[PDB]
Amino acid sequence: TNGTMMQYFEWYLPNDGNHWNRLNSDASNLKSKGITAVWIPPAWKGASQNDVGYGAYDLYDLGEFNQKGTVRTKYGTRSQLQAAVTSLKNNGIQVYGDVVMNHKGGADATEMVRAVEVNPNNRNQEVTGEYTIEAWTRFDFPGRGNTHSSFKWRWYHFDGVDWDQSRRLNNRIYKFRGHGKAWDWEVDTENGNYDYLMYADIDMDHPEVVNELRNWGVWYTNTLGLDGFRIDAVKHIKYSFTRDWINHVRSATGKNMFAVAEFWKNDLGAIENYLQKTNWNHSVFDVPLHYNLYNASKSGGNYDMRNIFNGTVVQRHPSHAVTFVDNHDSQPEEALESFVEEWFKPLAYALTLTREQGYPSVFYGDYYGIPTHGVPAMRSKIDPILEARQKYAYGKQNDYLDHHNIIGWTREGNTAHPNSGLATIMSDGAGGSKWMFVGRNKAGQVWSDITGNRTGTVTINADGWGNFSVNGGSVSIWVNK
Ligand SMILES: OC[C@H]1O[C@H](O[C@H]2[C@H](O)[C@@H](O)[C@@H](O[C@H]3[C@H](O)[C@@H](O)[C@@H](O[C@H]4[C@H](O)[C@@H](O)[C@@H](O[C@H]5[C@H](O)[C@@H](O)[C@@H](O[C@H]6[C@H](O)[C@@H](O)[C@@H](O)O[C@@H]6CO)O[C@@H]5CO)O[C@@H]4CO)O[C@@H]3CO)O[C@@H]2CO)[C@H](O)[C@@H](O)[C@@H]1O
Ligand SMILES: OC[C@H]1O[C@H](O[C@H]2[C@H](O)[C@@H](O)[C@@H](O[C@H]3[C@H](O)[C@@H](O)[C@@H](O[C@H]4[C@H](O)[C@@H](O)[C@@H](O)O[C@@H]4CO)O[C@@H]3CO)O[C@@H]2CO)[C@H](O)[C@@H](O)[C@@H]1O
Ligand SMILES: OC[C@H]1O[C@H](O[C@H]2[C@H](O)[C@@H](O)[C@@H](O[C@H]3[C@H](O)[C@@H](O)[C@@H](O)O[C@@H]3CO)O[C@@H]2CO)[C@H](O)[C@@H](O)[C@@H]1O
Ligand SMILES: OC[C@H]1O[C@H](O[C@H]2[C@H](O)[C@@H](O)[C@@H](O[C@H]3[C@H](O)[C@@H](O)[C@@H](O)O[C@@H]3CO)O[C@@H]2CO)[C@H](O)[C@@H](O)[C@@H]1O
Ligand SMILES: OC[C@H]1O[C@H](O[C@H]2[C@H](O)[C@@H](O)[C@@H](O)O[C@@H]2CO)[C@H](O)[C@@H](O)[C@@H]1O
Ligand SMILES: OC[C@H]1O[C@H](O[C@H]2[C@H](O)[C@@H](O)[C@@H](O)O[C@@H]2CO)[C@H](O)[C@@H](O)[C@@H]1O
Ligand SMILES: OC[C@H]1O[C@H](O)[C@H](O)[C@@H](O)[C@@H]1O
Ligand SMILES: [Ca+2]
Ligand SMILES: [Ca+2]
Ligand SMILES: [Ca+2]
Ligand code: NA
Repeated sequence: TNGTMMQYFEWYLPNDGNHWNRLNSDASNLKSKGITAVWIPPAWKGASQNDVGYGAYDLYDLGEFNQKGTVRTKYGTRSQLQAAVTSLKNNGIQVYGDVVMNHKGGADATEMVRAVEVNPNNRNQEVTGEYTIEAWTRFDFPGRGNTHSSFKWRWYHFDGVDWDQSRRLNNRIYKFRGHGKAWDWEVDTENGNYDYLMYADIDMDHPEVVNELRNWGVWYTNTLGLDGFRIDAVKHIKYSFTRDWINHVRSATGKNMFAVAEFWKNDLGAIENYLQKTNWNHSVFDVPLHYNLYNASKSGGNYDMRNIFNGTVVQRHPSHAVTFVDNHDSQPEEALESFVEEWFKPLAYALTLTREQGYPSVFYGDYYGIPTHGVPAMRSKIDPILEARQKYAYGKQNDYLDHHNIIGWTREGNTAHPNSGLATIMSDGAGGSKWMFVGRNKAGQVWSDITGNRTGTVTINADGWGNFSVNGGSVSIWVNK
């Protein structure tokens, strides 16, 4: 019953064009482990074959056309992708496709465009007069032609770029000039106006652009049979556009598509504003929680575990939070590196997987490892927690975040799941024990640690209380197994 999604990729995967095939054959295994939804990496053609996908070149080329020196994407061909999707569907797993609509990179050619430079620290401040630059804004898709779509992109479909091919200057941001040209609003306010991020910034003020992206959203959904989306860089995209794009896609397909947006800012207030402005029609990744987990793992036991959920989306708006431990941007060497230390990772996953609030996600990099950076596969430690979520994490939740090192919570279970109920206890410091209430109807039951970290048993007393124990810097999940 409890749903769990998985980000099925990491940044440093090999460019072997065999990832779709890997996902294909891993489908039954994932379902058996408790995974109910899979977020697949960008499926379209990037600026090159080894692009992770965020250097989005052609959203209609899913590894089908000869463009950018390759037919397949880094992950494989369109047919292999479709085969992977079918495999997931046949195993009862929902599919969420990534969505990049903030920018387009790898333009086919440059164009001469009128523009003014703006302050990188305050994009609302123009720092030069108007002049002509050579920008990478032309997209004709020579390898695809008009197959699937005849829409061609030009400078007027964009708000700006960060590179003038004729002068090649560093640390510059160019805002295009022209009828109705201006940074979009509303967007995040860091740097004054955070509409611009990288590559050629799409202008959400252009009617043709809005219409085209909405149409692509539907094509994309119907072509792959997607059940939902993971929306990239939303703090840089006009808020109302994203809100209405999701509504349009849901209406056009007659499907209540699930959607999780990546609003990357360690600021609950900013995220709440985004949620209100998009009318709460979709979820968001709990970025603040990720940072709390990261900081806790770096504090050597001095993090006040009683505050692990403070300032988080899952605490404030549980229904709209997708909880994650790490992702492709927080992993080693990447842009937002803030990787939760290995010793704390099991505690982190227990915090997201065994509590009643939020929609938890498992990171491919954590589960299977990141060979290129010495990160071992942790599925052996994650699997027991996934089993706890699938069979035991049900019913009323009782919180015990009452100690700076040792915290815990219990689930009283429900009749829908046999023997359900659990008692999670963890410590970022010295080990110990804690008395916790699991329910009077559990009196006499002999519980054991599903993680295997503790080998003893805990007998629930006649009053429904158990004295649960945990080792130092570890997590134990006691259940009636
Ligand atoms: O032989 C090699 C190469 O040749 C050809 O490539 C040419 C290409 O076809 C042609 O379009 C042009 O490329 C232009 C490009 O079109 C322009 O848009 C421009 O691109 C630069 C972009 O504007 C910059 O913002 C910068 O992008 C950075 C971001 O700023 C970073 O933040 C980072 O973003 C990533 C982030 O870290 C991740 O967390 C995730 O969000 O993903 C993000 C995206 O990856 O990285 C990006 C990428 O570095 O730099 C862009 C340039 O790399 O300028 C380009 C020209 O400099 O010219 C190409 C060279 O002739 C051929 O087509 C290729 O197939 C072939 O590989
Ligand atoms: O957000 C990160 C950074 O993103 C941007 O930097 C990009 C550029 O936009 C790309 O154009 C590219 O830069 C190349 C450049 O195309 C290439 O000519 C060469 O640059 C030379 C330059 O021509 C020459 O005049 C002199 O200045 O030496 C340069 C270095 O040899 O090499 C560049 C680097 O590969 O890639 C960069 C990096 O992704 C944006 O402009 C930055 O402000 C921003 O920090
Ligand atoms: O029982 C052995 C040992 O248990 C306790 O040590 C735990 C630490 O209190 C706890 O913080 C954690 O230690 C990690 C550090 O926080 C981290 O910075 C880095 O050094 O990794 C450590 C784990 O590898 O976990 C340990 C238990 O492994 C107790 O404090 C000790 O006195 C006791 O000897
Ligand atoms: O994975 C299959 C399942 O995914 C989706 O369900 C998720 C919800 O979309 C999401 O809001 C979240 O809901 C839970 C709340 O976050 C939590 O606080 C508490 O209220 O429980 C809610 C679930 O009962 O997580 C679920 C996944 O469990 C999608 O909507 C379903 O249609 C799909 O079957
Ligand atoms: O430079 C001529 C013309 O370019 C742009 O107009 C675009 C328009 O935005 C598109 O929607 C479509 O109609 O193609 C036009 C170019 O042929 C500028 O927006 C416009 O001001 C300018 O006159
Ligand atoms: O329609 C606006 C609505 O916003 C808030 O309700 C949110 C709530 O805050 C979230 O936690 C979650 O439950 O989604 C709700 C919207 O469906 C306000 O609380 C509410 O008064 C207001 O009508
Ligand atoms: O530079 C990497 C990151 O730095 C800061 O966290 C910015 O808020 C974010 O937008 C950016 O992606
Ligand atoms: Ca605009
Ligand atoms: Ca933007
Ligand atoms: Ca502590
Ligand atoms: Na824009």
